Amino acid sequence: STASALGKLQNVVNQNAQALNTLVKQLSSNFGAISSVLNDILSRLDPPE
Amino acid sequence: DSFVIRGDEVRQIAPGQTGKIADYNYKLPDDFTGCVIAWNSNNLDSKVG
Repeated sequence: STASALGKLQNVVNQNAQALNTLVKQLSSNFGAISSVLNDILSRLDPPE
Repeated sequence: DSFVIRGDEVRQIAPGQTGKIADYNYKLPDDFTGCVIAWNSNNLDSKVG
């Protein structure tokens, strides 16, 4: 009947899932470059920059 | 390597440079080592005809 008695295992699962999800999410950042996708940078500039 | 070109095109002799001469007549490598010498021969290589 009573739930929330298994906090530790659920916490471990949530931590792993959140870490993996944010690692995946980081791909969309810019890091100060012109764009966040390689193809746009390649297909809009000569290699010097 | 020696040649004679027009006055305006001297800026096209550089690594990673583009234009009309750098892509059709003489292309320099991106990692070029060595260097370039240029001077003016108007009173010698230019004729009234």
